[PDB]
Amino acid sequence: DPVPTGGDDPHKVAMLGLTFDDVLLLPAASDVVPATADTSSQLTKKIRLKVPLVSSAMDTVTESRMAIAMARAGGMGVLHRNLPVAEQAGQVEMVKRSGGLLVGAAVGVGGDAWVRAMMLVDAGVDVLVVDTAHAHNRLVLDMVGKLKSEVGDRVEVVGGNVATRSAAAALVDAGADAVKVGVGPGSICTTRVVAGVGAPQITAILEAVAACRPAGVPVIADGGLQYSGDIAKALAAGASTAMLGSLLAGTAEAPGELIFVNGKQYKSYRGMGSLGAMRGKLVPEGIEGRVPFRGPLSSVIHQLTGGLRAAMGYTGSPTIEVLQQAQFVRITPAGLKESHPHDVAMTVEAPNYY
Amino acid sequence: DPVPTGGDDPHKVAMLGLTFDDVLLLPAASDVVPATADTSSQLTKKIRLKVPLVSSAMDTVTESRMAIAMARAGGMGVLHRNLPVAEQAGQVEMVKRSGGLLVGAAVGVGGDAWVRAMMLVDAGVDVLVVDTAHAHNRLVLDMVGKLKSEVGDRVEVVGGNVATRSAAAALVDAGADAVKVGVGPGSICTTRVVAGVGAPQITAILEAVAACRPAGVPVIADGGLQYSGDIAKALAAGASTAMLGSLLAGTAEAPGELIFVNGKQYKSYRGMGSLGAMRGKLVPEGIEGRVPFRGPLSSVIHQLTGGLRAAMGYTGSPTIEVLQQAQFVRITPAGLKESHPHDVAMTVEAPNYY
Amino acid sequence: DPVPTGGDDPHKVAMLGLTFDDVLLLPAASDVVPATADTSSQLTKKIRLKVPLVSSAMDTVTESRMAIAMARAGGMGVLHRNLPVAEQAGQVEMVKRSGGLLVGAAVGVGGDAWVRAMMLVDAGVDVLVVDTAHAHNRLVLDMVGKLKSEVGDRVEVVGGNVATRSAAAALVDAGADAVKVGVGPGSICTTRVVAGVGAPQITAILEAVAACRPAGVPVIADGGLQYSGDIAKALAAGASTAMLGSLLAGTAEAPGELIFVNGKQYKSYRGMGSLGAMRGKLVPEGIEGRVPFRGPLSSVIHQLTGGLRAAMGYTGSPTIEVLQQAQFVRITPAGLKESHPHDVAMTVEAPNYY
Amino acid sequence: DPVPTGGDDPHKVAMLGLTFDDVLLLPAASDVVPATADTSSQLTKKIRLKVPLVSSAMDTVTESRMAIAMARAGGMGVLHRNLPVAEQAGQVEMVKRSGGLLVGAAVGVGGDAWVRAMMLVDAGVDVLVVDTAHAHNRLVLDMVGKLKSEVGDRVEVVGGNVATRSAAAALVDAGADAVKVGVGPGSICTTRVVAGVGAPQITAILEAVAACRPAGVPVIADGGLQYSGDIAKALAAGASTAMLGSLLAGTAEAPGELIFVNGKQYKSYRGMGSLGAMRGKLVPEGIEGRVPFRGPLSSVIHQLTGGLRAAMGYTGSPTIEVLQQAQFVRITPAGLKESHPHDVAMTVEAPNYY
Ligand SMILES: C[C@H](Nc1cccc(Cl)c1Cl)C(=O)Nc1ccc2oc(-c3ccncc3)nc2c1
Ligand SMILES: C[C@H](Nc1cccc(Cl)c1Cl)C(=O)Nc1ccc2oc(-c3ccncc3)nc2c1
Ligand SMILES: C[C@H](Nc1cccc(Cl)c1Cl)C(=O)Nc1ccc2oc(-c3ccncc3)nc2c1
Ligand SMILES: C[C@H](Nc1cccc(Cl)c1Cl)C(=O)Nc1ccc2oc(-c3ccncc3)nc2c1
Ligand SMILES: O=c1[nH]cnc2c1ncn2[C@@H]1O[C@H](COP(=O)(O)O)[C@@H](O)[C@H]1O
Ligand SMILES: O=c1[nH]cnc2c1ncn2[C@@H]1O[C@H](COP(=O)(O)O)[C@@H](O)[C@H]1O
Ligand SMILES: O=c1[nH]cnc2c1ncn2[C@@H]1O[C@H](COP(=O)(O)O)[C@@H](O)[C@H]1O
Ligand SMILES: O=c1[nH]cnc2c1ncn2[C@@H]1O[C@H](COP(=O)(O)O)[C@@H](O)[C@H]1O
Ligand SMILES: [K+]
Ligand SMILES: [K+]
Ligand SMILES: [K+]
Ligand SMILES: [K+]
Repeated sequence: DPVPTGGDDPHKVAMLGLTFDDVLLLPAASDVVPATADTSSQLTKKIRLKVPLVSSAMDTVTESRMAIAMARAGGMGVLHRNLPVAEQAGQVEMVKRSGGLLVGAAVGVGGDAWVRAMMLVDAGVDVLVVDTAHAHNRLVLDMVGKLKSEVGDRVEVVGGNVATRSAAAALVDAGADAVKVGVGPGSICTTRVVAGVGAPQITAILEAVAACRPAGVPVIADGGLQYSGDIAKALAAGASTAMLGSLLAGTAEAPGELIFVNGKQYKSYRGMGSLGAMRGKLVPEGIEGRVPFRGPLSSVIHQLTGGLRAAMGYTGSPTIEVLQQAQFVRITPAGLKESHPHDVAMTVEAPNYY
Repeated sequence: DPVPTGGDDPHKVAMLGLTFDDVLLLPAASDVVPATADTSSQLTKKIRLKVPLVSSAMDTVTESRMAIAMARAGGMGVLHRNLPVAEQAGQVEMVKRSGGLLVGAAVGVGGDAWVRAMMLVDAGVDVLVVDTAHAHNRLVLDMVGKLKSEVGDRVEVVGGNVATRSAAAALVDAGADAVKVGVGPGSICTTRVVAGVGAPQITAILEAVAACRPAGVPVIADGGLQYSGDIAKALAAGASTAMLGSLLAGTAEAPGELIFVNGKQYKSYRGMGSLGAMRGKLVPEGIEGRVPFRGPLSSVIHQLTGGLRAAMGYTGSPTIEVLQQAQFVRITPAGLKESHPHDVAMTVEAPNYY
Repeated sequence: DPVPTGGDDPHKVAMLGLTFDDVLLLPAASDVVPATADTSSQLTKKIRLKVPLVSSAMDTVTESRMAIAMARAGGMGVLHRNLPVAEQAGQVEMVKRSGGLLVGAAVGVGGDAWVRAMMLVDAGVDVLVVDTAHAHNRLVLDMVGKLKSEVGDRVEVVGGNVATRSAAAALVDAGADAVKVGVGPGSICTTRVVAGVGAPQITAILEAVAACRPAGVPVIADGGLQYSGDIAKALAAGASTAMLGSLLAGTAEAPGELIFVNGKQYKSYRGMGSLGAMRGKLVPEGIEGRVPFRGPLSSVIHQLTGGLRAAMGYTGSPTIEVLQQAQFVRITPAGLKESHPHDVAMTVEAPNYY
Repeated sequence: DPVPTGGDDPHKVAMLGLTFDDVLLLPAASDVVPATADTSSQLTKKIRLKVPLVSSAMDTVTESRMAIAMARAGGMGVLHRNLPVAEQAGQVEMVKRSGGLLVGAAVGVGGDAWVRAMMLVDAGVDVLVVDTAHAHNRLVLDMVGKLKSEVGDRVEVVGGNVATRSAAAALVDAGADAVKVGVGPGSICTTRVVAGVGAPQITAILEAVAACRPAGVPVIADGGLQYSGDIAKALAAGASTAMLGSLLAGTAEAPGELIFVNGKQYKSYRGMGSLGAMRGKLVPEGIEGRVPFRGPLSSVIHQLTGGLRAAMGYTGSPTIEVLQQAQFVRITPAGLKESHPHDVAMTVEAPNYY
């Protein structure tokens, strides 16, 4: 027979990709009440966070105020690189002056990125994130390897982003201290549409973990998360931390401009590959928009960790390491409709559901 | 090969979960006209109802008036536990003073729940429902077992909620007289979203029944039901009764406040894990809302049992026990669209379809 | 392993049901241009129609004017039975007085239905349709068998409706001259929702045909059709004719009341199991509504047969009998979106697409 | 067992058809930055384009201005045939007078189409496109074969449209220099709805390529494309070029009338099988509408090629021939929702996403 989906090559369509809305965690036998769950997890090989959450390296999400707030809440911020090197380094210093808090900073690849990285290290950064649209190439692997060789002793080096097992494996071989996963799932991202390229985020995590976990390298699940439950799903798929843009962009600490329209409150949120971000040869792979204002970061993080704690209680996971062993059930569109509230008019805002 | 959905573990995504909108009952050879169908079914091992329906233990669904009405209609109510012990016990007495009608009452786990249970038994309750978000743990199993040991002679003890075969089996082993199934399907429930945890309700029923039916323990299908046909589906999947919140919350007998907006009529309906219910450490797993007013309970129950009777006629099921042996066909989104009315503007309200 | 969808019984969920929007006909080698296609097909064992279309036996679709128009267009009407026996018989006579045109009439089961049938035969009806919600029972089979024994010589006897192979086989064994398929697909039908019972219409046809075709008994595909392409699909699945309600209810010849609202034109269309039809013990299994006015029947039939002719050209089918051998490809929701016009604002009405 | 979808014939439903929104390209190891990608590709056996894009032969898409613009941008236009032969030939001459640019022209089948073809060849056309709704028949195959025999030396001859392996193979055997694929995917097309016939476009490409690629015959993927990413998908499925209607109809160079409604700007765009096009025996297989105005063609083509270049960078494809070897992952509806921007209000127009 021909392949059921066309042509004669069984490997042309190589797998079925799932994302967060395709799966649910199965409850299991539990001696863990949400209050007693330990939410700590490895950000990188050497760095463990109290709360397994980091803020996106975006000019509408993370600058010093967000980095400070995230660290105090037990996570970490990654300072964006859409600003001069001296300014990014200064923001690292600001976070460092606020109580020796952990902080990360994004860099690109090449000579200017090298100088940026060295200035960030001098400023006391804890984590360098080599942050690129496509990490599966010699330029990114060389950057990760060279950084580890030169400053690896004082700084952890993260590489990303990937969406496959082989790209995750290449980053592991280059010496990455963590691997960041996500090609296209971002709320403001058009990569999958403009280039046609990506992998659904749950499958991308499962695949990257298949390479990283046996090598003891933590995986950061970056993009596509919209609810506390999605964080539990990402970790159960094998990630060690989750990176958030949209969920944090509406908070007081995000550096986006505060917007008032139709008697409502918003903040700007835009892709770093949007036309506006690139200006402030490649065609854009993001859009510019706004998200509703969500109040203080601390309260958002509390709701997110609370949802994670519930998941740990339901699945009998005393630690994140046990949560990573939980099982999924795949669901249909009807299952998804059933999972959200349905057939009711919401009359009151919930702090963890809008 | 890697698993088609990612990673190398075939059991990571353990099954495909179906819910009501994913399946239809197949018609079969029949000598049963709807009028002659026997809708009676076991609520628990010792208690058989004339109509296999019970009202949810929620502060917007079941208080004494609902409990009285449900019992008179041939089902039963489960009195909610969001009120002082003396008041819940008093409501049991009110139902009991109205003609020796059957009544159930929810309790939690722990010392206060124990005192509540003893007061309810003293008041003459027929069924205690140990009613928890997650029953697969020693606390709930111990509560069920201790209740059966102490008052098991005069009261039936139900345990819930579960969504897996193993959790249903644990409750059976603890001595449960029925097992209640449903993690996340409720109309006002956000568990699946906030915690990421659950199982689509048809599969959850099939799995629980695989453990309960061979032990002679009835399964209560709790949550997610929106039409009379869904009740037939739940029973065919193997449940013995169905528990309803949304479908009954809009009735005259529900204790929710009656609301007038936009020239229309509603009643409040809220999750017992909503912020408003919890107040009146855990983050909410429900929302607060309203549902349209549906009139007297009796008329709603008549329409629901009528739909069930039709299903029994179509499937050749003279009893609920035979309905539990019916077969399903799985359907696609197109099948679902075809099942509901389509391509027509409804001009008149139907008593059993809105 | 447990069954992937739950429980331990592989046959509990017995198959995957497809309907019209799930499939497309594959083009094939062709020496048939649409103009040369022969659209004739068996309505029953003895009766062949020029156009393989019949109008539904509904009080908002078929009375004498529709029956006359359908016959003149090369199809047939089935006169509804929601009126006194003498009136239904009179309408048969009216059609018969209009040029010896073919006509059918619906009857139920039991004594009154028997008298109705005899009066219809006396009036010259060509086809009796034993027309019931569920045909898989002794009452319907006996009616079909008795009618064939008593008047089978002068009248063709159709039985319906079924949605399974075994029910189709029972009707064949009872002596049915055609078998009508459709449990729940109707536009105004709530059977699948109220009772939870049915089978998606393409699979229902495939299954019924598996029983009827080897016995030389034509299958009438009844309900769910919305476009000319759906007719081609039904016939390719193995049906010999298609029965239409919605598509014909908006025509001038339908007996529904003509409605003017919002500067637009509609006609009433209602299920025969709607509360309004039943009045003019069972709960309703239909709704009451309206459909847009579509003009003269002849023009609608021309567009429908034109679409069928195109399908025959694409599939290389010179006759309906060859069309019944065509192949399908199954499609996804994306495939369905692609099939309809997309990403364009329609500015002009098309005669065969709204 | 019966076939899981109904009946006893395993080949009745022959395969599962995918289209663009069902798949994503997997990133791969890459030494190709978008800037260095070579986007050139074969239009036909003898003609290679700098940009693998051609404009649809439609009266609202391609006349001389569009043909000139496409050629200058490195693609080609196919002049439509809904106008007198002398006028179509004149437009060929106009394009030819503008710098020896490449140009194609559509013809039908039969005597008038033959005269049209000869006049187009005399006028200097580079490519004749035998352009029919259904190419799998002797009339079209004879036309292709006769054209190749008579003028094959000076002109390339394309045949279409097909949606199957066997029809593609027949065109290859007839001597086609390229095969054009697409039955029903067009934005303005109702073929799949009116006739019920077609195949989802990715599967159609895979199937046609299975016949054409081993014979060295390029495949033109015609219809259904809405984003730059879709072009990358079509080429990865094995096509050598993509034909665009909707994406180009809104450009300044399209010959559609410019429309002003609601303070917005549109241009007319209609199917060539719409009632309006056919007039200016068959029932229509297209609709008439409008699309938003998109500005100069050059800027649209730049955005489209930019997206393609990104895909080549992500997949490590230095040439289109390597892109044709890329792998897909199949996605679910959740995956598709995740791929587009989600959970954000777009506040600024993006040049490559609306
Ligand atoms: C314009 C786009 N921006 C972008 C995309 C995803 C996420 C974020 Cl945060 C951003 Cl700012 C991009 O970098 N696109 C892009 C698209 C494809 C690329 O391929 C290679 C590359 C680099 C080195 N060797 C081989 C390939 N680099 C590429 C860059
Ligand atoms: C806040 C939430 N409320 C809720 C959830 C579902 C339905 C209803 Cl009616 C309600 Cl009121 C809840 O109880 N969440 C929750 C979430 C996870 C839990 O895990 C354990 C637990 C208890 C004892 N041992 C182990 C785990 N208890 C848990 C409780
Ligand atoms: C009320 C409903 N009406 C209806 C349903 C489908 C299509 C149409 Cl046109 C109509 Cl008017 C109906 O007849 N429901 C119904 C529902 C289930 C039934 O089971 C049996 C039956 C009859 C004889 N033996 C066994 C079962 N008869 C049944 C009748
Ligand atoms: C009316 C329709 N128009 C149309 C359809 C698809 C795309 C475009 Cl651009 C157009 Cl203008 C059409 O040509 N329909 C149609 C539909 C089925 C046909 O079958 C044969 C045919 C021709 C020669 N031998 C056998 C079959 N020719 C057929 C033509
Ligand atoms: O413009 C872009 N194109 C593609 N991805 C982006 C772009 N900007 C940010 N991202 C990614 O999207 C993530 C945020 O996704 P979110 O949490 O779903 O909003 C970031 O952490 C980046 O990985
Ligand atoms: O806040 C909550 N979170 C989760 N489930 C709830 C909550 N409150 C009530 N439930 C469940 O939802 C069921 C009612 O679902 P419904 O019939 O779909 O509205 C109840 O019987 C409980 O099992
Ligand atoms: O009230 C009803 N309930 C269920 N089916 C109905 C009812 N009334 C008519 N039908 C069926 O629906 C068909 C018409 O479907 P339509 O062509 O999709 O509108 C009829 O030919 C009957 O088989
Ligand atoms: O009326 C029609 N019916 C069917 N297909 C059409 C019709 N007119 C144009 N087409 C096809 O649709 C393609 C354009 O599709 P689009 O790029 O999705 O708008 C053309 O290149 C033709 O192959
Ligand atoms: K829910
Ligand atoms: K229906
Ligand atoms: K289309
Ligand atoms: K996205």
